[PDB]
Amino acid sequence: MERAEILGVGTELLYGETLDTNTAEIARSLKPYALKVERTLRVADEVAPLAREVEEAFARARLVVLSGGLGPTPDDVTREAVALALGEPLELDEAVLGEIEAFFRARGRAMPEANRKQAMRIPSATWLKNPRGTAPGWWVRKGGKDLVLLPGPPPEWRPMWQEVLPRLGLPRRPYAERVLKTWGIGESEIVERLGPLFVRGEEVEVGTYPKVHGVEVVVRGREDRVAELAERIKKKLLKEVWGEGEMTLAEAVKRRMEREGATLSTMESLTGGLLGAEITRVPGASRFYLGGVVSYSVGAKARFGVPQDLLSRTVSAETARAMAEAARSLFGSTYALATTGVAGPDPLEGEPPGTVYVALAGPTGAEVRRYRFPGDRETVRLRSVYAALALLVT
Amino acid sequence: MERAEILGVGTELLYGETLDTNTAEIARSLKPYALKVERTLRVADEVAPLAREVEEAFARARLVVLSGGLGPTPDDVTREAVALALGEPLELDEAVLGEIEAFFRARGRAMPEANRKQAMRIPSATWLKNPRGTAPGWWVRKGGKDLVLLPGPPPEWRPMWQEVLPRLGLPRRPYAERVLKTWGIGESEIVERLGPLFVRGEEVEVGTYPKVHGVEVVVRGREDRVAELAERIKKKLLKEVWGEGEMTLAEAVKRRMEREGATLSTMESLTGGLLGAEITRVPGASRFYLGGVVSYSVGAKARFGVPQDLLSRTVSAETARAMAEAARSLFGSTYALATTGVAGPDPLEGEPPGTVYVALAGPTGAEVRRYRFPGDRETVRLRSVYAALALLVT
Ligand SMILES: Nc1ncnc2c1ncn2[C@@H]1O[C@H](COP(=O)(O)OP(=O)(O)OC[C@H]2O[C@@H](O)[C@H](O)[C@@H]2O)[C@@H](O)[C@H]1O
Ligand SMILES: Nc1ncnc2c1ncn2[C@@H]1O[C@H](COP(=O)(O)OP(=O)(O)OC[C@H]2O[C@@H](O)[C@H](O)[C@@H]2O)[C@@H](O)[C@H]1O
Ligand SMILES: [Mg+2]
Ligand SMILES: [Mg+2]
Repeated sequence: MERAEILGVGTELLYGETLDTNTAEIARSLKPYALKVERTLRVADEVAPLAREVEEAFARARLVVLSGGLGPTPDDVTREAVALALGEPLELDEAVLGEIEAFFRARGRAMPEANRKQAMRIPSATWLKNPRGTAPGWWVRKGGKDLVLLPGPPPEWRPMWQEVLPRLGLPRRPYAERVLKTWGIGESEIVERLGPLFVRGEEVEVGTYPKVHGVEVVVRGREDRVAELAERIKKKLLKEVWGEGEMTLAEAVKRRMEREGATLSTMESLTGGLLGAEITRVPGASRFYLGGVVSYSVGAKARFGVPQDLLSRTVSAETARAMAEAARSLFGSTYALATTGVAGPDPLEGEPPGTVYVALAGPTGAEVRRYRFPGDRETVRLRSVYAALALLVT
Repeated sequence: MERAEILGVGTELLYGETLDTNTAEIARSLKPYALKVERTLRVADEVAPLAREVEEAFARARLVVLSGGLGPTPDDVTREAVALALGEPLELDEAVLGEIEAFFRARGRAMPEANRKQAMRIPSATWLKNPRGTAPGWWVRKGGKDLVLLPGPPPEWRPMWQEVLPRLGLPRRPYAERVLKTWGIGESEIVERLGPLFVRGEEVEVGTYPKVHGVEVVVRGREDRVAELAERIKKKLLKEVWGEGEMTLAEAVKRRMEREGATLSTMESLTGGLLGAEITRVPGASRFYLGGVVSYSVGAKARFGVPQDLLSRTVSAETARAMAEAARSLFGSTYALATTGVAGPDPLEGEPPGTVYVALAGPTGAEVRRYRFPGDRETVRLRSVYAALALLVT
């Protein structure tokens, strides 16, 4: 098995000022291909060391993938280092320069001189278009080997990588991963519910991964084994599984609302807006989500329809019900969600951080669910958002 | 300046099954010393590739540090790789083996035979005690160079490292770093404004880090050189610096509101609640943040005060101003922020994705800023949140 080598470029990655997730994500994407990943590197933004590491990775590898340092600044040296490592001159491509200039023109700016180096390439490179930023990537095919340069930000490189990857002509191997997403059941109860299905052979293996949106059950390995094992696991957890793969609670809610021709609105306290944020993260949200209130003060709560009598007891089922009913009446939506409780770090009304009520008001009345969540302030806010969503799709 | 090499060992680190914080944490611990970290590696649990990387690392470095693979399983091969890489045989230390047998006896168990190999070390190694786990570390002094082996778990290695590090006799250099957080200036303008200040020497260097919350400018290296160069730099960027170090936009906004005794509300369209969520992320936000509305439907935009005549150009500076003025009136807050625009993927009102207006209303009036953000839907939404917060801290 030939090697894939994967280098994250950036001094800030060495120190973990940002944690390098790119090399790992790229390693994971390579699992359906018959390439060995023996190591990954993070490399400082310095031309001579980077060139040395690139030259060495390329010598030993079928595929070398770099991310980062394609920007316009003196700390962005990946293109100069790669051209040094491959023994090729960097050449300005006028057409790409024109494209960057147009990108700045559209935004009402003249292109600064520093951007020019983003349009440089070596003879062996073809361009990988980047509609999400100013630095296009490179794909170098040379001597039967591939070297791919990607911009550092994941929102920019992910769809570039996704497109180039099948074009590389890499040898395949039958791998698959199936992600089964559950809610309201702990790791232990899942293991025990599965029993012999909880396989950990080298052909195929099952794992449990607790997340803020519930425990994932992940099946990975040889594609045939994954498909069959995942089917059987899915049956054992049929009541707990709310979606798979790319499905999210926010998208499942969207599917339900569009199936019913229904609308949704929200009123939030401790989640601060994060619930409306999560609903609207999914394209098409405006077809059903009418909007929401962030009632983060007594005055706002009263103004938008929560009864005076409840205002001094916010950590309660009665409050979560009244807020969902207030939202529904204010927006006239088919359904409304509410969140109230203690995020942390301080207790509130004698209740510890993590004490949360979420409520759903619909045509047939209201329901409330109480949780006691583990985690710091941000984690409790997150789990509260997924718990309110779960009211509609679990 | 000589090199320090840092290798995290473990196949799971390559794929992100375990997130490699060890290598970065060790690199940060080395900042007080005159050593260059050019790269960090993560390496698979295989004895041949691991020994090759250790050999290469040791050859080029004054210091090598490894973590992980000190366990008792067949996949724990770090001791074997180091011995191989350094051309020395492993030797059983009978006293350490008795300590391991004590560890298992201390918990009512015989020592499994697999744990025997944890008492092996090479002649050039002294032991590093581990009172938290069974694997002692190594300190190898050889050829005026140091190589340290540490166990994978942070609670085990952290005290071990802190104890051995000041014994290694590493050359010290007075280190400092300064992080300047900017908004509303791109990397190229920064390059041009700074010009020759954008130093990249061995004693001191300047870097930029483009984030969704704006460009961070980092100066790091010799203590006297960093203070002067960062002061000059901050003076060149005075209008655009809104914070330093650990400061965040949400915290900066909190500071201003507490300084003035002022309150804040929001009205959001495209950001969907994300702006409220970012404001309330910081503990103590309830002292100034009254709440907000998410006016996602045209009906909600009209309900919360956007004038009828603007509902056909909700993506405009006039509407953003009207939304901020409405929120301010609706909540009776000192200030209000509003967001409106085109998140993507589809255009809206003829305007392309990334077209965003943010506005601030206060006692002295309202103001609006327009942006054209490249990026996918989630990125446009995030940038808009920070753009709105930047109106209050410039
Ligand atoms: N290994 C990594 N893992 C996770 N995130 C990363 C990594 N490397 C970079 N990032 C993220 O990307 C950010 C920018 O990293 P750079 O290396 O500077 O990316 P660069 O390739 O130079 O491009 C920067 C910007 O310039 C534009 O022309 C280009 O389109 C991009 O918008 C980092 O601050 C970090 O948030
Ligand atoms: N680079 C890393 N970054 C962060 N955490 C890490 C890293 N490497 C390991 N860890 C953490 O430590 C855990 C164990 O990693 P191993 O490499 O297996 O640790 P190892 O040195 O082999 O020792 C494991 C156990 O065996 C004992 O004898 C030894 O004392 C330790 O208790 C990992 O699951 C992870 O939680
Ligand atoms: Mg860059
Ligand atoms: Mg181990």
